[PDB]
Amino acid sequence: LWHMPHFQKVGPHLATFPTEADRQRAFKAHREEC
Amino acid sequence: MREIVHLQAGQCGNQIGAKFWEVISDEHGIDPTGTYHGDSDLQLERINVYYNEATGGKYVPRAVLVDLEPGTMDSVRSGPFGQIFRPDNFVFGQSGAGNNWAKGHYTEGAELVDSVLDVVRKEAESCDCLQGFQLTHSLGGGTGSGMGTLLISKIREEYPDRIMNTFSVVPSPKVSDTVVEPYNATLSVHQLVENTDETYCIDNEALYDICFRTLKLTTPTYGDLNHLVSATMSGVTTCLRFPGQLNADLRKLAVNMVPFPRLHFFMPGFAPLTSRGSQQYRALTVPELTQQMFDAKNMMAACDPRHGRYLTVAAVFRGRMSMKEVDEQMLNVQNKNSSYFVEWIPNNVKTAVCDIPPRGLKMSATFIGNSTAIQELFKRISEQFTAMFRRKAFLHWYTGEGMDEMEFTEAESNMNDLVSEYQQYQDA
Amino acid sequence: MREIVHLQAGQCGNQIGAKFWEVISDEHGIDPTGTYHGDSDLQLERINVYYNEATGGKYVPRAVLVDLEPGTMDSVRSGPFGQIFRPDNFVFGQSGAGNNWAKGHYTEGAELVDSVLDVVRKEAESCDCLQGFQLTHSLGGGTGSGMGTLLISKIREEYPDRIMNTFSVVPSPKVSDTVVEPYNATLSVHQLVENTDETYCIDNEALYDICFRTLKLTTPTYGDLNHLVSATMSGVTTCLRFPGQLNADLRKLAVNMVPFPRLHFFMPGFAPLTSRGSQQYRALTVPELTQQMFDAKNMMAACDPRHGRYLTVAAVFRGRMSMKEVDEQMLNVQNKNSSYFVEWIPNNVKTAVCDIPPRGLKMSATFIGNSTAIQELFKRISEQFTAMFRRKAFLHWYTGEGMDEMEFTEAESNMNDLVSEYQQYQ
Amino acid sequence: EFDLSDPLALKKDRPARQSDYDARNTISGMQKFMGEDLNFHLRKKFQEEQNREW
Amino acid sequence: ERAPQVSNIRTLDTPFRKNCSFSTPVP
Amino acid sequence: KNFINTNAADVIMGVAKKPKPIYVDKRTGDKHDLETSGLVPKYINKKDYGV
Amino acid sequence: MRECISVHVGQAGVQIGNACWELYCLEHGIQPDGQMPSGGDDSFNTFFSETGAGKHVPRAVFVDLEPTVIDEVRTGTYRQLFHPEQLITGKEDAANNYARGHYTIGKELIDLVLDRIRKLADQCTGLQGFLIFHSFGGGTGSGFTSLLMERLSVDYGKKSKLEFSIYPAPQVSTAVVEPYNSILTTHTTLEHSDCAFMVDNEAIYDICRRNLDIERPTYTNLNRLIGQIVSSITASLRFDGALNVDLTEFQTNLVPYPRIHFPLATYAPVISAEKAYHEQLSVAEITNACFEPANQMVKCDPRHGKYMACCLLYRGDVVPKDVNAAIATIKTKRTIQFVDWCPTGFKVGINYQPPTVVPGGDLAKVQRAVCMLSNTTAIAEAWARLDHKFDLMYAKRAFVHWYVGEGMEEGEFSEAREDMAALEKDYEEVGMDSV
Ligand SMILES: Nc1nc2c(ncn2[C@@H]2O[C@H](COP(=O)(O)OP(=O)(O)OP(=O)(O)O)[C@@H](O)[C@H]2O)c(=O)[nH]1
Ligand SMILES: Nc1nc2c(ncn2[C@@H]2O[C@H](COP(=O)(O)OP(=O)(O)O)[C@@H](O)[C@H]2O)c(=O)[nH]1
Ligand SMILES: Nc1nc2c(ncn2[C@@H]2O[C@H](COP(=O)(O)OP(=O)(O)O)[C@@H](O)[C@H]2O)c(=O)[nH]1
Ligand SMILES: [Mg+2]
Ligand SMILES: [Mg+2]
Repeated sequence: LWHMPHFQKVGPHLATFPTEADRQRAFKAHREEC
Repeated sequence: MREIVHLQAGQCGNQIGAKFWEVISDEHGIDPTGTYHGDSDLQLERINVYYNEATGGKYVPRAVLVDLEPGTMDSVRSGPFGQIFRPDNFVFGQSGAGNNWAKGHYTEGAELVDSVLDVVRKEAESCDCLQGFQLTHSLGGGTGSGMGTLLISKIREEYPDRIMNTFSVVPSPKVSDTVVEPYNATLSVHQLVENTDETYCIDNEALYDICFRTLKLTTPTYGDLNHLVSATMSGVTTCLRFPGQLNADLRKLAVNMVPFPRLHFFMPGFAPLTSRGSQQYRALTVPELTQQMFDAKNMMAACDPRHGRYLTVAAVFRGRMSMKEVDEQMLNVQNKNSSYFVEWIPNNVKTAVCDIPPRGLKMSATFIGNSTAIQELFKRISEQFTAMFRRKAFLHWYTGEGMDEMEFTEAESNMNDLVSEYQQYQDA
Repeated sequence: MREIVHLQAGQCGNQIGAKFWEVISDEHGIDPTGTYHGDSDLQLERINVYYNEATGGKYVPRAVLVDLEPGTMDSVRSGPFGQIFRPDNFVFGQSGAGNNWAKGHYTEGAELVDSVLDVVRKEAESCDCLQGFQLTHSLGGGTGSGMGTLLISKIREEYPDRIMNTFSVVPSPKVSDTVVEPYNATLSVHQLVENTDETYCIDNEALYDICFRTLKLTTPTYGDLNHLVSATMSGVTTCLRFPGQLNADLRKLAVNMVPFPRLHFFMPGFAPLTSRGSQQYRALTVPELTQQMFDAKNMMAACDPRHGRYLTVAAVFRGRMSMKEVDEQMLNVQNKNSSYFVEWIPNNVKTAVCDIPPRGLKMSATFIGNSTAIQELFKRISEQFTAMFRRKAFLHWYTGEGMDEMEFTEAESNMNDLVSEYQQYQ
Repeated sequence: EFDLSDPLALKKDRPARQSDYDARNTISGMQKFMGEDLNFHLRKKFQEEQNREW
Repeated sequence: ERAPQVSNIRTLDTPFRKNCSFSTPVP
Repeated sequence: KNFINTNAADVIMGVAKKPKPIYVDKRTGDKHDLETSGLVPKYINKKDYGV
Repeated sequence: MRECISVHVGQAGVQIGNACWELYCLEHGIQPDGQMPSGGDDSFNTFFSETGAGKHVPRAVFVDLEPTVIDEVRTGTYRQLFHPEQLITGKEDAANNYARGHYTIGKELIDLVLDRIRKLADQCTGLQGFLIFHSFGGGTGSGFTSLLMERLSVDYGKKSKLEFSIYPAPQVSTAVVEPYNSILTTHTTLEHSDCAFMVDNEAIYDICRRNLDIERPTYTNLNRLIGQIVSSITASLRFDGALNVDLTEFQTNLVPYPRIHFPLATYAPVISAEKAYHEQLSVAEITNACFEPANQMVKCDPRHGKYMACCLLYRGDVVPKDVNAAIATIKTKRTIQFVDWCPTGFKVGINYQPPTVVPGGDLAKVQRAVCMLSNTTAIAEAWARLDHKFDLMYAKRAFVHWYVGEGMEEGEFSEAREDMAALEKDYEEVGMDSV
């Protein structure tokens, strides 16, 4: 689908993970099976 | 409380409106003398949108009759529904326009515009909440195109917030009956563009092709053409008048028809329309209703919509029907046929349903389509006009009445700009 | 459910399907005004296959009706069942091609193909799941052979996955009524090999041979010939409309029984055709129907079953019976006669049944069979075409319509491979 | 049920013109038209006769 | 034949005669 | 002339029409001008007030 | 006590409100003239009231800008039930504009609606919360329901405010400018709403086509199914039940994070009269139909996302042991994925009173019923498709002159999409397992 290049750099509003180290680890680990 | 003031100018405008008030009076149950004599309360509940009230239970229409030649004034009241209109609303000139846009706009319409506007302010300011205006005319004659565009300018400067509609019979492409109708059409687009919210372009040979191929008439006349046009006018404002499951009034369809304030030229269409010999072979259902609805044969504009892309489509339905099958197959016509719909609008089609069908049918619907392919209606008048301006064919009938060649040069420029409007939005 | 579109082309196609819509409406139960007056409930459940629905109880035929001249469709509208056809399906031109393949395919077919494809699209999208198209036309003509081949090209390109059927009337050598009939036939076949799935070759000699030597009828008319054609045209597709112990649809009857994509030229046949003087002396059982259906007399093409090996055979039976009698008769005709079939297809028998027979008959069947012996139907019609093109016989009636001799040249190049492709299985 | 009248074979109903000269089509309905001359022949043979003694 | 359904029908011999009983302003 | 950008420039480089303050008081709806009616302070902030 | 105030805004809210308030009358015996043919039962006070003379008047307000949707109610079979002042109409509609529903025409009736809600709230001895029925696609169904809630947040603050919203269906839609309204009414409702129960027409269409033996369903069939849900939600506090569930507990057990409050509602015992004769409706068998993707009343596959919270509401002669054994089998089932940070997932509620049919409707006599309200990650792709609708119309600035030209700055569109584009990563972040 198409969501323009302008609406790609927009940031989130929620920080549910406790730190930022596990934030990158959770996103990197779940791209392995997808 | 949501009423509209009806306007009509020109011989074509008066005859179309006269047949229009016959269709409305039938559906609401109004006899020629003007007393409600129908069979249901849901014909009188919203009688105030078109008809006023006179003592004795009499319902007077809000239409004002305009012409420059008094010959059609006698013809309107001597018709089968001519006593319905108020005699004060019959405002008219004494000398004809003679198929001249200059006389309708500058010479003869100047003294008459101040007289008709008083009657228009008469019937518009007695409204608690006016919904808008609706003017029907033609773009081939003199008082239809000349004064029909002058009246548009005066109402919009007076009522800018209110909506304005135009049921314009733009001139026929191949068959013709006036040698200066390219001049009148070219000079009447620019006024239509800047000061009108809905414009429905109606072609005479499109109506003739409907009368021939769909209806199989032996001998069609102007009464049959005004019969088919009156189906749209009653069909467009069906939600203002009767209840519906999911209704859509005059202004709400305008919002999701025009993406930009200049591309407001639509093609009308009436779906349940069948010849006498094929009546018993046709079952009145919605899937066959929507297949004639999108057919180019049924279109009342003589421009093929397959040549361009549908910018916005809408179709308001009338009758007791089920919403699911309307929603799924009006999706289907977008899905099985996705090439003539613009890609930059995901859903191009608006749906609306009224519970009460027209008197004479179990179920009915009409068609409003904003397609790109109406640019081929306009640029062919442009090549039919640029053959006349370069040689100054009939120019002395216009420049001798208070005009100049600059007004023709600009009116060609705004018309060529609108043909440039649709081409870029088709290519985008 | 499984709706199929009827199409007609030529005066021959108009006469045949008018008789076909007479026997189907007799079968499902339909008066000349299109109202059900049947004696069962199984006659209306699959009426969607051939009929649409209208208000009042009307069932208009699911057919589009086109010819290039309006004279023959005046008779169709004035026939016994001419009031059920919708008048919008009647498509006619002003001047006919007149037994000219070039005029039908290029000159007058061009401004009429847009009208038919509009009607065809309008009536095909009404189907929930369109099972396919099927056409009846003649191959010796200008409308059926010229424009009907053009119609097949467009509706195949637009509708890829649906199956295409046709009932082509191949022009006959001994009895003939058109001088330019080899031109209209050899220009039609090499289009019709690559745009159709089932092509039933019905010939007038075989229809005549049935009328004398089987029906014992003294003076046949075109009604008596189209009745035999309409019998097999309903019998091919009878499992599509009626229940049975072993069903077989049109795609079922096609994908099973054509071995290669060019071996799709067919041999119809209707078994229980009895003489009026011999009707009461003839029993109606499984064995009597089997022996007579495979006989060379009851063939519906002007080529015997003999000049080649049976590629595949299909029999679509009808009536209330037991399958082992069908199986033992197919077993007893394979064991006793095993020399007329291909040895590279061991189980060469196809069976198909319906519990509902035709009206007035206890038992019936329809024979369908691919054989090499249809190559002579093309060799003999090309050996007289190549004897006619070699002196440039009637070329100015074709070359002046916008075609050249290279289109003729590729016709013989398809009349020396299609016959050749039949001949490697000998 | 409440609504019904869409399913279960209620399609067997009125074609909206049983015959000519019915009192229900009127003018708001778009089935009757002024342009169809049902007496086009009868007006013609009146006019065929009218030109003769003229 | 369709003359009643054109100006006001008063002339019996030819119903397609003009009838400006209207227009013709009161002054 | 490119009109894709021109129509977008009219929308982007534009201002919204400020609606007139108007108030209802009925279930059937009625548009009464709020400013002229005596429900909003209009003449209490005049230069002649108090003096 | 336990009073509840219902607000029906837009044509959709009134048409659903017609089917909601007919069902509430049949659950209590209140006749259309507002008289109960009987201090006896007082279960009506959560919806109805008293005047001393035996008249029951609903605790509802009906607001619309188009008069010809409420004028049926004023001249229908329930013309004596509703208070005339509780039925509110304007002059002109919102014309499928959020700007008209919020800034120009919605600002008209907002002071009169707030006044009427105050008179309704002054009669409430114990107020559970506000129920608001609208459609994201409508003009006043998106604009006026947005302006109302900002005013309710100013006036009533943290009072529970629950919504029944008609989502635009992902493939079937009515209006063209509808995606513009959906983004605008979602942006200004996120901080003001407490919870938003969501349902669209296409998924009910398939359920009405398949599960019920009705071909070509109407909006009237849709509104009864929605009315059965709202009845099943509230009847825990209307009727005696084993596990009482209140309106305040829905926001706690279905909204984990402040900016995600969009669960999905479904009603699984929806079967026809011919089809109810063959199958048995046990507690374990009907609760598996709450989790089938084809039986979801929102057109989105829950297998595409992960369940965040579920709220099971059982209605009828359900046994709590069979409720318990049924949830245990669903937890052992692997094709349903729950997030790691919600090991519980399930809130169950049991009401003793069977659902009573509308006489002549489509629903069969079920002895027991279950209504599921589940917040799923699978609604993220619905926003992703809804982003594909608004944005594909916004790159050319199409249909904005109707919005920017009337009371609304263009920068509103340049802030209302970016904020809900943050929901895409909010639904991503809650859908990642912590390592
Ligand atoms: N499920 C369901 N949805 C409905 C029903 N009626 C309308 N809708 C939905 O509501 C949407 C339109 O909003 P409406 O509430 O009908 O119109 P509105 O809120 O009055 O908006 P405006 O008239 O423009 O001011 C449609 O797209 C439908 O999907 C209904 O009876 N049942
Ligand atoms: N559809 C329709 N078109 C009409 C009718 N009467 C006139 N016209 C069209 O109007 C054009 C001429 O209008 P005209 O008589 O000059 O209008 P005028 O300005 O009042 O004189 C012609 O090209 C006709 O096609 C009618 O009754 N129906
Ligand atoms: N079997 C059969 N053949 C027919 C019938 N009518 C015509 N024919 C054949 O059709 C051929 C002529 O076809 P033609 O007149 O060109 O039809 P067209 O192709 O549709 O124009 C003749 O050679 C006939 O043998 C019929 O009723 N039955
Ligand atoms: Mg099978
Ligand atoms: Mg509305």
